[PDB]
Amino acid sequence: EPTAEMLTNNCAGCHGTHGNSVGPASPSIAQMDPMVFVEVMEGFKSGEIASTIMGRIAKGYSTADFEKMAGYFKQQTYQPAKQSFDTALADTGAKLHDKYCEKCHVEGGKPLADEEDYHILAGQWTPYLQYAMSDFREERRPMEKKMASKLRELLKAEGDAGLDALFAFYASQQ
Amino acid sequence: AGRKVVVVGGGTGGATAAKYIKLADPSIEVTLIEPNTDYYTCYLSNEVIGGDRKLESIKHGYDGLRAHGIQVVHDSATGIDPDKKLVKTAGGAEFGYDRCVVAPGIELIYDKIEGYSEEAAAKLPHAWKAGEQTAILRKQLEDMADGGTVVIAPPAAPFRCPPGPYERASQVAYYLKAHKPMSKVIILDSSQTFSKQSQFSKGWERLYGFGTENAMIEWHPGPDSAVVKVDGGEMMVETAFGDEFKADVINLIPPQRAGKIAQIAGLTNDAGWCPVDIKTFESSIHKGIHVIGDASIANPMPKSGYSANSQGKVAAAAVVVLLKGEEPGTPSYLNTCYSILAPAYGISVAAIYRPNADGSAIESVPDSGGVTPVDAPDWVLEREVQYAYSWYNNIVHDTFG
Ligand SMILES: *Cc1cc2c(cc1C)nc1c(=O)[nH]c(=O)nc-1n2C[C@@H](O)[C@@H](O)[C@@H](O)COP(=O)(O)OP(=O)(O)OC[C@H]1O[C@@H](n2cnc3c(N)ncnc32)[C@H](O)[C@@H]1O
Ligand code: HEC
Ligand code: HEC
Repeated sequence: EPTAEMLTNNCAGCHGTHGNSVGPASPSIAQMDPMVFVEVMEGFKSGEIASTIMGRIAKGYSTADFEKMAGYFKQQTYQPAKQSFDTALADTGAKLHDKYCEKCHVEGGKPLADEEDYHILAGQWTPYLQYAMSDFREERRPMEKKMASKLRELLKAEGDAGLDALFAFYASQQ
Repeated sequence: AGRKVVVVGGGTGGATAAKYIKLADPSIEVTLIEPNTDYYTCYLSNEVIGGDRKLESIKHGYDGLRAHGIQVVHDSATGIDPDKKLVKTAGGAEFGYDRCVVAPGIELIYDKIEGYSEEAAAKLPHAWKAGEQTAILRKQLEDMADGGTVVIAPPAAPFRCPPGPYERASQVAYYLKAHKPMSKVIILDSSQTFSKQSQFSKGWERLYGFGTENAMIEWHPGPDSAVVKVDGGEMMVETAFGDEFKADVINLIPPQRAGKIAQIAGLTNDAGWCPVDIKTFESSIHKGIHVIGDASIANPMPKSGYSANSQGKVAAAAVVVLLKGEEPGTPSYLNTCYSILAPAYGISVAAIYRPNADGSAIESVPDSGGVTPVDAPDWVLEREVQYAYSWYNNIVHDTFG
């Protein structure tokens, strides 16, 4: 069976050498919580998380390969995607992030290698995160009940301007 | 250790094997022989032809991997003959290699279509290598008279990135609209069916007219319609069933085989492609040379940039560890070829492969891969274009580095 690095070689095509994607829209998957990785990857595989292609990709690997692979991605250092955020909005993002997301999205949603569990969002490519949210609000992706509430009702006390502000803030974190 | 590995060819495949080797253990001096300055991509050139991408965007230097510990000697290889492990190049240099990676690309075979020549290329262009060639075709589409008809002529059998002709027809059709729903793309093909056909047809229906025949693309099947052995600067092509198609811009895409140096060296077989061992890409003909993806026979791995990259890795790893250590291991290879049909409409085919059982035999892992479902929603088609670009930006960075 191939080494973790053999299997991870073949993903450099779409999200960077080591998982750090260059522009403009693929997600960087470099520092990734190995637990979150098999969940997502096996989710992609089952079809429950709507993909454009990762269900096709994922379906050819199996749990242990997702483990070898998450083992492989965990040791890399994530590199923030240098892109343009909104200054006027960078700020408001922070505030709203505390008040609604900070509960689970660890310190600006940064890749904290704080042993286990975290959802990387700082320095991730904005188009992706925009898509990410779309699959949520539209119910294409399973969404945890608290993750929802804060988003689904609460964030929207700000409306879409809210999400804009959040997208600008995660992008400032470079 | 202080080893010399010579890599002949420094395009996607060659470059990938070069850097990843140097990268894999920096004491090996890796010299990369390539006739030229710049690598013009071809995997997103049809967007230049469609008019959305400047030619500037697909040009790329060796400065990256060079300044990474690879000696980029710009020269064409001329001979290679093993035994006394030497490599000679059109100007007097012979480099000794402990192992060599030959990655030459496709030789296009003009002969096969009587009328076409190396010098016909400049007027009736196959932009199946890019650069200059892509510019010619773009000038011709900018120069066409509104009403002008463009024909595109796929070879058949094995060629490089199969959806290529049809994404070109989509990109061209995308542009032609600049000349009023008044123009036409005519594809005279050598095959009954083709890659991502139903998705291509659904796309075409949706965007450029297609069942409508008040439609901007026309697809004419094959072998009949295979544009054979005649075309002339009377601006006519003649298919194998003798019809004459007069068109203002014709793009003939000639049959292809392993690049010339693979033939001089002795690496090609009966088909004119090089037999490799599937685990390490070493040639089944001459030992110590590893040939990668285009010029090599890799079971269902389509001749693509992606496949080149993957194989490049299996090669890089295969030689470096085999080079100075012990028994390399098992690999997994992957491919996905992306096709953008209109700025908002994109499709893809993707696949995962594994050494099926034992020995030479690359077979796709069952139940995986596929191409954008025909019933794909708006978001998928819209997203895929962006993921196509992302794939480009990433793979040209993974590769030259
Ligand atoms: C042209 C085309 C191909 C496509 C494509 C669309 C078009 C119009 N679309 C693709 C896509 O969307 N996705 C892909 O994954 N690939 C696409 N491709 C395929 C194609 O571009 C790749 O297969 C190809 O570029 C990679 O193949 P390769 O690595 O085997 O070869 P190369 O052309 O990249 O470079 C080979 C290299 O060798 C040099 N050379 C030749 N002969 C010598 C000698 N004597 N010594 C030294 N150098 C030598 C040659 O000049 C070239 O640079
Ligand atoms: C391009 C053809 C891809 C290849 C090859 C691989 N991935 Fe991928 N990945 C790609 C895209 C476009 C996306 C977005 C999802 C979609 O299909 O719409 C992703 C995403 C991931 C993720 C999710 C990351 C996140 O932020 O949630 C993971 C876990 C991931 N990809 C892993 C992965 C691995 C391990 C691969 C190599 C075997 C791989 N991908 C290949 C595009 C492509
Ligand atoms: C705690 C529970 C929360 C809260 C309060 C929010 N999120 Fe986050 N989020 C959470 C989980 C467990 C997951 C994984 C998916 C699942 O529910 O099974 C996520 C994921 C995200 C993502 C996608 C990440 C990716 O795969 O790349 C995003 C973009 C995201 N969450 C954003 C986000 C924002 C903006 C929130 C505040 C309104 C928010 N989450 C709250 C768990 C939780």
